[PDB]
This record gives sequence, structure tokens and C-alpha cells, in this order.
Amino acid sequence: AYGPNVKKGDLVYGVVHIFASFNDTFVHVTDMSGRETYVKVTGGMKVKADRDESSPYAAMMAAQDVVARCKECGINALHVKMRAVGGVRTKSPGPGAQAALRALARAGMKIGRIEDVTPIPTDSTRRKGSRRGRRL
Amino acid sequence: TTKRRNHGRSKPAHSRGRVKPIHCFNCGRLTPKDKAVGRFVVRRMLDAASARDVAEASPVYGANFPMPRLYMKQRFCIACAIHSRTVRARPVGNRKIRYTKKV
Amino acid sequence: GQITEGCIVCNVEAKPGDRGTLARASGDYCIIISHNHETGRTRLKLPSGQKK
Amino acid sequence: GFFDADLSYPTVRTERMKHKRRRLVQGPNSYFMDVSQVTVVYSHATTSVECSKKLCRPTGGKALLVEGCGYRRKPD
Amino acid sequence: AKRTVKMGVMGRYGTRYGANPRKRAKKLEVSQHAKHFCSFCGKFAFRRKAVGIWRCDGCSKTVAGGAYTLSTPNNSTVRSTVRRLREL
Amino acid sequence: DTINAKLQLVMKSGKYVLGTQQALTTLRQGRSKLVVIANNCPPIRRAEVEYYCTLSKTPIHHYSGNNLDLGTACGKHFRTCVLSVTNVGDSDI
Amino acid sequence: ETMARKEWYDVVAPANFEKRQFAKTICNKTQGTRIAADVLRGRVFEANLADLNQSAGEEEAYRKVRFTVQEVQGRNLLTQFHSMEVTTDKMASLLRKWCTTMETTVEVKTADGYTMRLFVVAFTKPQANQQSRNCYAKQRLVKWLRMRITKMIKRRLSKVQIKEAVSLLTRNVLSDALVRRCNPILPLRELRIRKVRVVRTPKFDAQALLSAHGTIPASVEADQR
RNA sequence: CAGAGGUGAAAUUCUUAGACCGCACCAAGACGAACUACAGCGAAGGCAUUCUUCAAGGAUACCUUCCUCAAUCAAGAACCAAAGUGUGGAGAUCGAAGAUGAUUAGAAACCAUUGUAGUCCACACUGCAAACGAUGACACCCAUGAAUUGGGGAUAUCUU
Ligand SMILES: [K+]
Ligand SMILES: [K+]
Ligand SMILES: [K+]
Ligand SMILES: [Mg+2]
Ligand SMILES: [Mg+2]
Ligand SMILES: [Mg+2]
Ligand SMILES: [Mg+2]
Ligand SMILES: [Mg+2]
Ligand SMILES: [Mg+2]
Ligand SMILES: [Mg+2]
Ligand SMILES: [Mg+2]
Ligand SMILES: [Mg+2]
Ligand SMILES: [Mg+2]
Ligand SMILES: [Mg+2]
Ligand SMILES: [Mg+2]
Ligand SMILES: [Mg+2]
Ligand SMILES: [Mg+2]
Ligand SMILES: [Mg+2]
Ligand SMILES: [Mg+2]
Ligand code: NA
Ligand code: NA
Ligand SMILES: [Zn+2]
Ligand SMILES: [Zn+2]
Repeated sequence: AYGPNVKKGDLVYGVVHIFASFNDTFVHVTDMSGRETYVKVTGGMKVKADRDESSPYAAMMAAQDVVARCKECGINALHVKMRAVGGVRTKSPGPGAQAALRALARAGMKIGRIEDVTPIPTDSTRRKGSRRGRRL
Repeated sequence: TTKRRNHGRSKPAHSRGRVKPIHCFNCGRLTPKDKAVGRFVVRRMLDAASARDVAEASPVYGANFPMPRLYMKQRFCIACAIHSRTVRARPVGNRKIRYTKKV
Repeated sequence: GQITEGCIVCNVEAKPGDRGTLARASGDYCIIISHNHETGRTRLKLPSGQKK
Repeated sequence: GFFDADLSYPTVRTERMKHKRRRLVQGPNSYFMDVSQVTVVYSHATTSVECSKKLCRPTGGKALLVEGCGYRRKPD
Repeated sequence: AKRTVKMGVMGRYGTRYGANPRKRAKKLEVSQHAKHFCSFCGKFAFRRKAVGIWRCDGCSKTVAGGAYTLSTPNNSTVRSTVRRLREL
Repeated sequence: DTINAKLQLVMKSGKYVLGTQQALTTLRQGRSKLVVIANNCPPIRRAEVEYYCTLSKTPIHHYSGNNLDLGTACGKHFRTCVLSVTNVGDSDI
Repeated sequence: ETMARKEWYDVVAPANFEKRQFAKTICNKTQGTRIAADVLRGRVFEANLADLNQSAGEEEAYRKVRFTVQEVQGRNLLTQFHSMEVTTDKMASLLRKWCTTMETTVEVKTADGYTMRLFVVAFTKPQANQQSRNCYAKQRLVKWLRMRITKMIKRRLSKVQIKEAVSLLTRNVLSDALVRRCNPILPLRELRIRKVRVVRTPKFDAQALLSAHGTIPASVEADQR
């Protein structure tokens, strides 16, 4: 019913934005301009405890929910953009980034090009904490 | 009792007055840039198992075209460097060993 | 329309031919922000801080 | 080795490497040249020297001679 | 000899109006009675007549500017900006 | 500046005259060799002096300072708007 | 349901590229006084240069190009060049420690308007027989190098149209000329243009847009299945 | 389109009146990552984007000039991180005081969400620091091996 008018074997590309912090994981599929979104599932929509929203298992479940529904749209290939929190906070990606990308590949989607798009300042504002840091 | 000849940093007596501080990569404490422990790391996005799953499903990445990596310059305060095992306390004789290149 | 953007002005006409009604008290002025050639209008910052 | 070094009669190899004010008796480093009218030019000139055109260019060290005029070092 | 220690021209007020208000008014009082340099001609002969009005003893020229000083600091910036924009 | 160096040579070796009225007198005669005008000169007075120089074909130099600077550059303690050098001694200009 | 009211479009690139109809997108169908063409105009699409010039080799795989929609023709979206940039991984892998990094910014205007900003970068290298621990550069040579780059870019790009200027940047012609003429000043390990952005555009001209697109391949999105 | 944030775990807090997330923009105020080093400049305090501009400072080169004009100091003078004070601006970020969640026997603290004065600029004060090399200034002699920054002298490599 839906999907572009193409042959049954052609590839139609989307872009999936994977945001993985230490508190959650986002799996978000848009078109190649970013102005239109197809689906968006987060790790917090799959688990019941706050401490599991960033686990690799929750990211795996979110990705499968994305594939199981975007197949109706007619999208079957994805370019990948991954990011950490960035800015003045940490630049190391969260635990769920690895598991989310692998789940999409094993679910049937083709994988295009991969890039890291973490925000990087050329010079920054001051970050939270004192000059002594977080004393835990 | 003076423990180190360079006092734990890289500022000789008649070279500079002040070096601008930076925020610790982990806790955020301010440390002079010449004192903090710096490391340049190059990490792969995916481990060996995940990489082969992604590569087979890609018309782009394969034997000829490698996958991209992450590049980071990390600077730590002394407490965070010790707690993360980046450096460890050493016996008095061995404290003067220095390395100039990644080993 | 003939004054470059970013200029300092005084004795500004609110309406054409009014002979000057804005920025007249001692030490005051207005700042030109931008022009719109399609609409034929100009944006100003007033001494009070408002934009007109 | 095997040669005893006398302080008051240093060897030519040793004395040749010293700074001009660190020799046993200090002395100059510069000299005079003539170029070809014929004029005399200082080896470390810093002003402008004219023939009719400029003959040398000032430099942080020795002056730079123009190409197209022969030069010869004068004795003493 | 010197006739006062701290308050030069404010000594006409006696002990009345308070130390800080007297101090703030002294700086502007001194400025409005001094002689300022005249770019026309070459003399220090600019005197204020009324608020914002200055007249040169030598040039006999009248200039409009400044309540208590011949030229305000904000005016100097504006002249440079206008000159730069004209040269574009 | 190069002009200031020459003025000092003239001030000690040559002959000169200070003031607009005396400078014009030298221009009416033929003794003037160079006329220097400060940038702080009334516009109508400058135009009259320049007209005299054009008629008599006298070189004219526009000084980069005001009449205060021109007087200081001559070693004087007063202001001069116009300078005229009748004799140049041991100087290029 | 969302996709009960969406319609598919095609995004076509100017004639300088081999792959004309890259990417597809969706938009709401016209309802009432809200016109789809008004929303569509002005969107920016990003693609990888190796996919556009599929005949290109390996250096094109590290650059991405952006296009902005200017007009809607049936189910086709006609675009104009917007910007170009090196990928983050490629750029971050070029820095080494004991050398010096040199950066310049150049702003030029083409014949038909279209002001743009250039952002060049370069690195020093040791000589073949060098033994020193570093290859830092003198500041006087860095300034001289920056001046020569600015002069060559302004002179070259101010005499051409926007279409030809893109071809110079895309097909790796301008950078090679810069490297050849800048090595005599200072031995360079690498010189790249890392980011081009269009800052100001002229007034819209329908005929100018059509002359830049040649023959437009026909879209089949509006037909029956 | 239903959650997001935050933690060891949570809760104060935001959200179908559309939060979080995605793309291109607009405004304002700070700051100049990677390159950045037992490297450079400065009397000390201090000083990292580019172009234009103003006055300086040190080193080197010299068969230029001069001829004891010097070293170090009570009295006296100038400069001096941060916090603090006064009067005008500015107010993004962070954040003494204060507020609200937790933790705890208690917690006024450490942790979380916020937030006033401040943090930035101009002019005027203040004159204190682990203001440290915990090492006063000027001058002489003094063993060895690799380096490094700037200038100069003498004699196989690359680009043009
Ligand atoms: K919205
Ligand atoms: K050298
Ligand atoms: K050397
Ligand atoms: Mg601890
Ligand atoms: Mg030093
Ligand atoms: Mg200090
Ligand atoms: Mg250290
Ligand atoms: Mg070097
Ligand atoms: Mg949450
Ligand atoms: Mg930088
Ligand atoms: Mg302060
Ligand atoms: Mg204040
Ligand atoms: Mg205030
Ligand atoms: Mg806050
Ligand atoms: Mg707090
Ligand atoms: Mg309690
Ligand atoms: Mg110390
Ligand atoms: Mg002490
Ligand atoms: Mg040096
Ligand atoms: Na493959
Ligand atoms: Na504030
Ligand atoms: Zn730390
Ligand atoms: Zn006057």
C-alpha cells in the first residue's frame, strides 16, 4: 500500500540516528534531509526499571521494533550517524551504541556509510562541578 | 621532603609563570595543562564480533574499505588517573623511567 | 534606506514627513539593525531597548 | 693525542675555532674588498654603497655582493 | 600655601551635604570650569557657557557637545565608526 | 620624519621666516624657496597661500601636524601656521 | 495513520554529477490552504561524493555534499549546491604531534554572485634526511604561505560561474595547484580544503536554474502501480 | 508521538497545552579544542583564531661612536592572580547565600534539580597568596654525553 514506486529489488535509503548516553538510548530513523521522521524508539520504552534504560539488551530490543515496522514503509537500507553526549560533557559513547547497530544488521537492513557526529566545541563554556570536581 | 625533582609537572623554575588549567576528562576537576596525565586513544567503533556482522550486511564496507574509528585526546586529574589504572605507584628506583612514544 | 546597517542615528522620523520624533533627548540615539528591500522597510533599535 | 698543549702557544686547529674575543689576543673578523670605476667595499657593510647602481645588499651578517662585477680581497 | 587638604572647590559647601555626594560632584565641577583644547586654532581656550555649549576665546567659535566635558567618550567611538563606513 | 630632519638643518644653517603675513611678503618678492603649511589652517587662508605659490611657481609642502606641532618642530615655544624658507643651507629641501 | 497522507518525491542534482536522481523523500499532500511546494522549498539534502560520482576513486569517499531545493517540478525536486565537507574521522586522523598545523580562511564571490568561504588547512613534514625531533615552522613562513593561498583562490574563483567553481572543488583540481605552488615556501605533508559553505545567494532566476540541470530525468512517482 | 531527565538506587524537575529526539536557521554573552611539548615571550603578576594598525624589548653581526659614565641599598616612587569595594554597562555558562529531593542514629556536608551576589567590560580603589626554585642581587673558576630555541660563519639532500 505504502512505499515508493520502485522495483521489488531496489534499495531505498534512510538515515538512522543513534544517540547513546549513560542513561538512555535513542534509535531514530529519518529521511536523508532529516526533516521527516519515520520511526523513533528509545530504550526506556522497552524496560520497566530506570537503571536498565541504557543496557545493551534494551538497545537491542529497540532496534528490532524499528525494523519490524519500517519494513512496511518500504525502507530497507540505512546510513548511520552515531553520537555521544558531547558538548562540554563526555565524548565516549554509551553502552547501547554497539548493540543497537548490530541488531539492525542481523534484522535484515542493509548498512550504508557510518559516521560519528558528536558535538565538538572549538572553545567552550564552563562545565558543571566546581574547580574541585565531583567528589563522590 | 621533596619527592620529585620536577615537582610532578613540566614547569622548570625560569621558564613560565602560569599554565592555563583544563577540566578532567572524568570528574571535571581543574588541573594545569602541563600537570595532567594526557593520552591519545584510537578506538574502533565495533568489536571483532560485531564488525563482521555489520560488514557482511554492507555494500560499502569489506576487505578493501575499512570501517572508521574514534579519535580522542584525554586528560585526567591525578586521582582519576590512579583510580582508572592509567598510571600506578612505582618503587622509588623506577620512578625516573620515561617513555617518549606509544609502546 | 541610504544609511549603512550598523549606523548610529538621531532625530528619526517615525512616519515619512513627520520632521523627527524619535531619539531627541540629550545623549540618546538609535541603531540601525537591518533593511528589507522587498518590503521597503528598516529595523531600528530605540533608546528604550525596543525594536521598531 | 700524545701532544702536550701549551697554553701560551696553542695549535692552529684549536685556536681557529674560537670566538673572536676568546682568542689569546683578540682581533677583527672583517676585511676589505675592491670591485670593478673601482671602489672599496667593507665585508660587513650595512649602509648603501653606490658605484651607477647599488653594489651590495645589507644582511644580518656579511654583505651580499651583486652579480656582474668582479671582486678581490685586499691584503692586510 | 595650600588652603585645603581634600576638598578644593567644594569647600564653599562647608560641612553640609555629605562626603560621598560632594566627592561625586567635584569631578564634574572641575571639568566644567577648566579650559579644553581647541582643534581649530591651537589654544586651550574652550569654556562652557551653558549646559552643552562651548565657546573658544581665541577662535570665537561655538561647538555643541557634552554636559560637563567638551567631548563625551561615546562621541569619539561614533566618529570612528562613521568614518570607517564612509570609506567602504 | 624626513621633513623634520630638514627643518632642523634649515633652522640652524639657513634663513627662514615665520607667520602668514611675512611669508606672503617673501612670495611677492622672489626670495621664497619653500612654503610649509600646517593641517590646522583656516580653509580660506590656505587657498590664498596656495594661489600665491602657483603664480610664483614655488614648491609647497603640506605638513602632517597642526600649528602646535609645526612650532615645536622648529624649536620654538609658540604656534606657527605658515613657514617660508628664503635660504636653504646645507639641505636638500 | 501517518502514511495515509504522505507522497513520495525525487531529489535531482545539477548536471555536474553522474548520479542525477539520488535519494527519495516524503511530504504531506496538499490539504486546504497549505501547499506542499511551499514547505518543500528550502530543504537541504546531504549525500556522499563517492555515491554521486560513482566513477570516482577513493579520496572522494571522505567528502560529503549538501544540496538545497530551489523549485518543485512535478515529483522532482531541483537543487543547487550548498556546501561540502570532509568527514570527521578522516580529518581527525591527519594530526600528528611534533609538526605545526596551519589554517586559513578565504571569502570570495563568483561572477554570478554566490559568496563563499573556504577553510584551508595544511601540515609540515620532515625532510628526507632530517634528524631533528620536530619540524615546526617559522612564523614568517606561515604568514607567507597563508598570503599566497588567499591570493590564488580569490584570483581563480572570481572569474568563473557557480557551476564551474563546484567542478573545480569536486574533481580535485584547485587543491593540487595549491600544493604545487606552496611547497617551495615550506615543505608540506598535506594540504586540503576541509569545508566550503555558500554564504550569500543572488535573486532567484528560473532560466538560470534550468540551464544548470540540462535534461531532467522523468520521475515515475505519480504514476499507477 | 509518550515518555524524557538524574542516581549506587531513587526522588524533587519537564511533558498530548506536544517534553525528549531530528534538519536548516536567528539572537546574545563567554571562550579560542585537537596541533600543545620537562617548547617560546615577559621584571614579577601573567600571555594561544585571522587580518590591518601603534609604540616598544632582547639576542646576533660590526676594524661605527663614546670614555668610567658602574654594583647594591634605609628614605621615596611604580606595577602586582583570585576573592572583595564604588559608579555605569552586560547577564549565555557556571555558581558563595538560600530553596527542594535523597543518604544518615543525626547530616546543618559530601550526591541530585535549581538559584541571588558574583563570574565579563570601562573608570576608580584594595595591596594579599604554597605571590615557591619554600633557594636576594652583581662578578670569577669549574669534568663528561646526548638534545633543544633564536642569530651568525665554513662546506653531500628535496622543491622551485
Ligand atoms: K513542534
Ligand atoms: K642555526
Ligand atoms: K645554533
Ligand atoms: Mg575517593
Ligand atoms: Mg625567559
Ligand atoms: Mg604563580
Ligand atoms: Mg604529571
Ligand atoms: Mg625545529
Ligand atoms: Mg529517565
Ligand atoms: Mg586553536
Ligand atoms: Mg576580580
Ligand atoms: Mg563590580
Ligand atoms: Mg554595578
Ligand atoms: Mg546552575
Ligand atoms: Mg549546587
Ligand atoms: Mg533528612
Ligand atoms: Mg611551588
Ligand atoms: Mg618566602
Ligand atoms: Mg628564542
Ligand atoms: Na561487505
Ligand atoms: Na547572572
Ligand atoms: Zn578527575
Ligand atoms: Zn580655538
